[PDB]
Amino acid sequence: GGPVTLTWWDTSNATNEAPTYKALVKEFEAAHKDIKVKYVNVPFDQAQNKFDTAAGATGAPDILRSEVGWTPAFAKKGFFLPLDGTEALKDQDKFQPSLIKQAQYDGKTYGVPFVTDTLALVYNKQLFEKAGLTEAPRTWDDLKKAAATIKGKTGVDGYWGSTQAYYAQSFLYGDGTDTVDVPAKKITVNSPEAKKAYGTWLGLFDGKGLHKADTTADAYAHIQDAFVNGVASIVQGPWEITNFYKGSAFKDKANLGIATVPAGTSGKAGAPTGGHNLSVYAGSDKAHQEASLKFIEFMTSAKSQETIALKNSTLPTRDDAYTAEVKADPGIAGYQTVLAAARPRPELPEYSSLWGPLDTELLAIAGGKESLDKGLGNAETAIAKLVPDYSK
Ligand SMILES: OC[C@H]1O[C@H](O[C@H]2[C@H](O)[C@@H](O)[C@@H](O)O[C@@H]2CO)[C@H](O)[C@@H](O)[C@@H]1O
Repeated sequence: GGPVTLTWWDTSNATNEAPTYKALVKEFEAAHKDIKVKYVNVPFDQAQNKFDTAAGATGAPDILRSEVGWTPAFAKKGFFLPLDGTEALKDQDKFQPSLIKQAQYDGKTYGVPFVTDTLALVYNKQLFEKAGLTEAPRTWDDLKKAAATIKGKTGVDGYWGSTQAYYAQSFLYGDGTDTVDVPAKKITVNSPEAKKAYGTWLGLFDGKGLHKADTTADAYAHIQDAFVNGVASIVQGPWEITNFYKGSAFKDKANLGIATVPAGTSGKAGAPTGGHNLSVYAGSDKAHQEASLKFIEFMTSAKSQETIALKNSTLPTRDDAYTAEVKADPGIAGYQTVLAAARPRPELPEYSSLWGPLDTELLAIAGGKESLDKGLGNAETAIAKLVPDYSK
């Protein structure tokens, strides 16, 4: 009869975010001797499928850094334990209520808001200043023109957009639409507004200053390597702030300009809301569940979140965690303003599963393998399988 051996499957950045969390794991083990936590970093791309496999069978973890979109999905699948009336939610009033709504499923909370974020048009102030530009482009049409001016002046590419569906979601919000209509229940991916929205996204690869699409699976890493070293601007979240400062372009932290994503035909801009929630596995024995409820209370404390914000530059979920040290950081202050345009996700557990087919079909459209209506038509049929309550 020794201590309780827990296992936390972390999905954060292994270089920037993991060291900060590995330090908090030791702080909990130092204060609580009867509990031991086994740190395991699982790549984000594989974390959803790996947990879905393990949760039903054996080798499942006790705690999981679940994404805000996977929490209602795994809560629907019965893998997560409900945290209503537990020591993990002792400070339920301190968190943002909108983030507690994302963790909820069928009127019951299955996760504790750990971190939060949204995409934002990050840019290089030196290259924009050298190109005779003061402010960031307000619309997608201004971004196309701004890139050609930056290319003509400096000779560096003005913009390199991501081929992924999560990043392409900002265009649907820009043109006044979404992937699906939940109240009416209908697939709006092959609709008038989506065809135009994706048409604008597809148009941002071709042009002077605009970098062409990359069909590789690791395209994401090329977009960081380019922007960190010095491409003029990209659409990215706050989790790469620490990664940006490591590069040669952003030695000066003030050089990193953070503006809201440009708007479309709707007038106002829009970006997808994200983040992660800590959630306990229901199949674990009652001993490990009680020990895990204590870990989440500590990990989502005012002290821990305030520390995490200073190290990782990620936005805390608690309102009390925003001190002057946190507000003084350029990154956090810059992303708190763009958070105004972050569109919350609707009450649909399969909403995140809809990006799966889109990531495949959009990479075909961007790569020049299929036409625009070809891929969107296939995505509309592939989406209908995962959610047949629409129809098209
Ligand atoms: O790709 C969409 C995805 O982006 C963000 O996920 C990050 C996350 O901050 C960390 O786990 C990081 O280490 O890697 C992920 C890479 O995507 C958002 O946090 C997430 O909501 C969104 O689905």
